[PDB]
Amino acid sequence: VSVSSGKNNPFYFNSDRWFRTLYRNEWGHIRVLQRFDQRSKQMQNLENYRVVEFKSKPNTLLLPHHADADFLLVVLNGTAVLTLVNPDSRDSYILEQGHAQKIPAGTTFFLVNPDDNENLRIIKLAIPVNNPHRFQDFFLSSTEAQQSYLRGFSKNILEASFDSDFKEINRVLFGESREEGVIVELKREQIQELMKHAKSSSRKELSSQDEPFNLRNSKPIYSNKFGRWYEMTPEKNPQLKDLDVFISSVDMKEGALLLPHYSSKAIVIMVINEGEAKIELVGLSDQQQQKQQEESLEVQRYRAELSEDDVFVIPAAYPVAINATSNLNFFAFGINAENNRRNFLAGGKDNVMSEIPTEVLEVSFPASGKKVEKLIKKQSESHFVDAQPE
Amino acid sequence: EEVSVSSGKNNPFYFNSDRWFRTLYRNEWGHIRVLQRFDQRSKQMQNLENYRVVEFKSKPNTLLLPHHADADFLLVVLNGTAVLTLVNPDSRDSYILEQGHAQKIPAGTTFFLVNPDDNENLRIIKLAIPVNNPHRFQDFFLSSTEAQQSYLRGFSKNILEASFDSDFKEINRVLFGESREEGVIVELKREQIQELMKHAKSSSRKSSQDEPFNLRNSKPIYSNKFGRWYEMTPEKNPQLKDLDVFISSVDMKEGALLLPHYSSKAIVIMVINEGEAKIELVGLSDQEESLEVQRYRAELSEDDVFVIPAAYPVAINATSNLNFFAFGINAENNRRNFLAGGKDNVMSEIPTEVLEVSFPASGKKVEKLIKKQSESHFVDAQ
Amino acid sequence: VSVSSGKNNPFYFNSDRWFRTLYRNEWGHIRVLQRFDQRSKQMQNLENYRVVEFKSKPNTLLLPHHADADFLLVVLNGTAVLTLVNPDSRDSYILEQGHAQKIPAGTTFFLVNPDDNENLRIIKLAIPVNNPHRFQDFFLSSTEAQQSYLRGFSKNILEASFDSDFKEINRVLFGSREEGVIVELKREQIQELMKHAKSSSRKSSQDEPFNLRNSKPIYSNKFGRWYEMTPEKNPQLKDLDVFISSVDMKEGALLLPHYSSKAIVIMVINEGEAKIELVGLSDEESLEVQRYRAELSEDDVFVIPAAYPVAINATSNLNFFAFGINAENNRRNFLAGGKDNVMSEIPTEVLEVSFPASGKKVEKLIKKQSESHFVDAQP
Ligand SMILES: [Ca+2]
Ligand SMILES: [Ca+2]
Ligand SMILES: [Ca+2]
Ligand SMILES: [Ca+2]
Repeated sequence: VSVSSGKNNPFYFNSDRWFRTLYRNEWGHIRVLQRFDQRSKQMQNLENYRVVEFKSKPNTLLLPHHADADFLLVVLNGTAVLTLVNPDSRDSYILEQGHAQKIPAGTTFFLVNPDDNENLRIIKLAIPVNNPHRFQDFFLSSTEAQQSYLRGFSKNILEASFDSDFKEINRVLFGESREEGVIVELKREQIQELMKHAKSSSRKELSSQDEPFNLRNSKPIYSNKFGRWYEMTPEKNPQLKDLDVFISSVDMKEGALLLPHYSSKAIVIMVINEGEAKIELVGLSDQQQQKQQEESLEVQRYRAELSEDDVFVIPAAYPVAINATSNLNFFAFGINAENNRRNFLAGGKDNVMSEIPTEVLEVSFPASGKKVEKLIKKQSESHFVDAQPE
Repeated sequence: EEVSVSSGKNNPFYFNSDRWFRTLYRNEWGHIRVLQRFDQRSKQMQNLENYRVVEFKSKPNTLLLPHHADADFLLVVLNGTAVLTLVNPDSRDSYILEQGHAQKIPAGTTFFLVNPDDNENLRIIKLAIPVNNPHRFQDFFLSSTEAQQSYLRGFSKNILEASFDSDFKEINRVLFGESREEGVIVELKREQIQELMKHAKSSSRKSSQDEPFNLRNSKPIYSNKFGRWYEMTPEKNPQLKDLDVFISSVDMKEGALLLPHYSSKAIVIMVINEGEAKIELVGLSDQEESLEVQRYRAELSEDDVFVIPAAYPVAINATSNLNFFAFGINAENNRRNFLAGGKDNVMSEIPTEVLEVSFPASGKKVEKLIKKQSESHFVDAQ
Repeated sequence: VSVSSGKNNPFYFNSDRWFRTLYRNEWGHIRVLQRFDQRSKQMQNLENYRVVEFKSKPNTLLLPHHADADFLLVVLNGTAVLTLVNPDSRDSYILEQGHAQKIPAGTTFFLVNPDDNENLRIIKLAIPVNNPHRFQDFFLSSTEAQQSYLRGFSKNILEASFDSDFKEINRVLFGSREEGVIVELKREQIQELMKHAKSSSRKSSQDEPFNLRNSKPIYSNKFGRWYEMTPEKNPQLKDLDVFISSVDMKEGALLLPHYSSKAIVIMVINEGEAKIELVGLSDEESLEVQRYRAELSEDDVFVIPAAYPVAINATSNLNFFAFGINAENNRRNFLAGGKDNVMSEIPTEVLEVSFPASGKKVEKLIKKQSESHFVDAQP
């Protein structure tokens, strides 16, 4: 009580405990995070959002498929070549680390990790269309791990559609063996035959509801010797505006502390790219269970040690702080993002406490307003400060 | 390797008209039926929970009495002709809606509907979006008949006397009836029908949120010897944009096959206007999971409803001349992806190198097969 | 003729029974109405809305805090100084009776009743962000009634954050602190907090408070007056898709039977008493007219589902306020009277078959009432 951690902290999603494997072989894997809403009523409004983590070895290819869900794809580490196959055309995009791209629901696509000696790590925000809680991947490919969805149609339908005998269709499309799974390893020669065509990093990508964007290609919103914060919002990008989601990429050096702060209205889903950190989230809980009886809220403390691939949810308005125990970088999706205001609770810049008039501070706290202000102005830095460990 | 097959009553996406419709009202002049809730039959249709489907049918020279509902309506005339009159607080507007024409009736709008034809029945399908309870709506009839009391009767005598500035005896005799019609659908004399056509606005030209529209009044998006597809999207109509819904009207001749395809993001609710057809919908099952392909099939007939979840491949074989209508939910920017033929075929956009590893045969042999069918959209079912 | 009244009327919320106390001391109280959706499926779409009532004595201050919910604040009685504290600025506004203002979710704010003698009464529509059904107030202050949320952080985090040893942090911020979240201030302190506040100006701002009565009433006669502001006239209202109504009625006046086409209405009695009659349908699908009646008094809340006919008889001079949810293009259809009467727009031939009497007779009855919207109804 008063201090929840582990399974007692519903906002912490340990990567080795809360991810479900959709597919996995020796060339990579796809895992989906368990539902947010099933763990806490305080995440009920994240019910139509799922998080997917993808990782593949060098020279790999995720076979063509589409899903009944909108995807906001982000490359955490490595390089990827995303190809959107449309009914009458196709577009390839080279997505370097930090780049993101929206993939409308039902868009057939495939992507490759063109790197010869580096893995590819991607995180995707998924918004299911048919059932708000779950989506399904439809693979067109026919492998030992799955049958092409085309096999879903009867012989008569297939023959008339392809204008050929089923024996042939079956031999060519369903089965000259076939691949093991949806993730296959290609040779350098196979890559260039279509990769060298893809579109590399664009200029000011944040201007097309179809072109990928790099939130790192912008002036950090916060930046000092302890950390830097890059962020792209609905106000800055079309794809983001449609999803009403903002994206953040935060770098923090060992021993840095991201000061206590809260987002006014955005619900934040963060993922550790690399590094380790200690996080503290502050919530409230009513100890009075008799509805028609006076409420009685007590401060609740939710903590966790975050590591690579871990996911943590910061409900809107909940104060939070992060102490980087090693060089760190985390990414975050801000849901209900439009006009979000990040309120810091210490330091110089963006400190909402410093905007409170002296007289109000005086009655709000034990000490005089003068003394409260003296304490407030003690910290010389803003946003990120020295965690002063040991 | 034979995929699992679910047919007829085992197919949650198929709604046989004689099994899944609940009668809201019926008499010798017509009937109103509401379809069973989508979300209750499958979690894969959970996002259709805010949508109800209503089928209305009435005999020649009939009138559906004035009423309003706590639901937005997208009314479509499948067969026959209708005169829809929207009564507002300060005015009224009558519109002639011929077969294929549609019109949105904002929630709470008092209205009445007439089948002005002397011989043809009127068949209508309506998409309903409830306001108070997301799952259901209620019709508030202002009329007083043997089948129902006016909602005005819900007020007390004193309130009514003060409101109408009349003794209750007069209010009662005039509006409640302490002779009244049998039900909410009545037969009018041919002479009365004409007495209500003088202000009926006939079909016009091309984009108002008030007046009705005709989706079949544009070049079909797909058209050939085997069939044609008419479609109006939210991008082409404000009423449709407000609802984020598109409407389709498809004609297919006997023996025609609507090629395997899927809608990228739209959830489709189709209804058979006339004719018969076989349909196959492809879904999937549930390391942790090995998504297996399932075939949801059914024999479709008049008035039947079938739901095609977004992104699920589907194909239709018309066994007799056929026409069906469809409502596309979550319509904005929907992309129809065909899986065969020489037009809109997403498979023909996949580079050979990818095909090479995506299927057993070589990329060369896959392309060969893909180009075999030179026809597009609709082909001979052979 | 089944009538569901008082305690059995799910749409009626007696203020003396359905409000839960969130905070209360000798200086004021904050109460939240129980959830609408748990009372009836007919109010299921009101599940993302909560109603809060606030009352405080003269010269009082509601301490700095924020909530994970959008608030649409309305001053029913008195005057308030609302100060919104942002990350890098603050804005203070004077809100007189009848004025309203939206407080975006998570905005830290404090509220003062600057009057030296009068109390302050406010009602707020709340739209929760994390749990659609409930929100929580995060008080930054440290009082006997609640500790600052800053105390939720570990000593090491607070020490590094403020660059001070915990001893001093604790004595300054946590620890003589006030008893509760509503405190009485000295007249001198109150004056300092109101002198720089922006007074009520003229005419449509994204942040500025607005007065729904600073416009011509949409309905007005000897017996009643109705002011209304729609999303089509104010950006804050447009963002919420909510309209706000404020109507005055003389004792004995009757607001004629009518219905809102698509808006779900949540009304709150400001002052006075009235008898309300709501008409529903208790459910082929043989529907039956259901009568929902109630005697309303100050602070009571009553919900009128969209499209449901309703009538209100004032039994004393009365004023009520109302929030209209799903407001865009709502059309209020009256069922009697000389204006906005939907019945008067139905053709004779249709009336002829819709009712027992002849069309001309029905029409005769319809035009009997010369008054519009409000009429005198005294027994
Ligand atoms: Ca003090
Ligand atoms: Ca006729
Ligand atoms: Ca092959
Ligand atoms: Ca009659």
